[PDB]
Amino acid sequence: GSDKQEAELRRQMEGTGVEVQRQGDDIKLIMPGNITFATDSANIAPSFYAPLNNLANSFKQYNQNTIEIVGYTDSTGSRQHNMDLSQRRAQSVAGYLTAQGVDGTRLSTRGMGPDQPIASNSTADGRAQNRRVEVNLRPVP
Repeated sequence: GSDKQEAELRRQMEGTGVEVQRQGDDIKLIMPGNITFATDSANIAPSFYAPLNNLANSFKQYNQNTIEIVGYTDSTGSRQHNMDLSQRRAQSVAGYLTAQGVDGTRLSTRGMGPDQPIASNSTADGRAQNRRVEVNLRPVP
C-alpha cells in the first residue's frame, strides 16, 4: 500500500463484520468481540478463522509496516481484570497470526481494558462495541 493494501483489505473483509479505517498514515482494523471470539472467552470463534487467514496473507505480502494488536473491553468490572481480559484476547489473535506464518518480530500486543471507548458504556450495544480487538498497521521507513 498504503492505498493498495487498504483496498485489498476492504475487499477481503467484506461481509465479515471487520471494519477497515484509514487513519492518516495508518490502517486500523476493528474486530468486534461478538464475531471474533466465542462467548466471553479468548478463544477465536470458528467463523473468524478464515478472515484471520486472509489478514495473515495480507500482512505477509505487505512487509513495510508494523503490526500492533490492541485489545479493549467495556467499563464493567475492575480495571485490572479488564486489562487482563483484553490482554488475553490480543494474545489469541497474535498467536493465531503467527501460527499462520506472520513474523512474530513484526507484532506487538497490548490490552487496554476500558480505555479509549469507541461508544458509550451507558448502553448495552455501546458496551458491546467497546469489546473489540484493533489491529493497527503503521508504515516504517
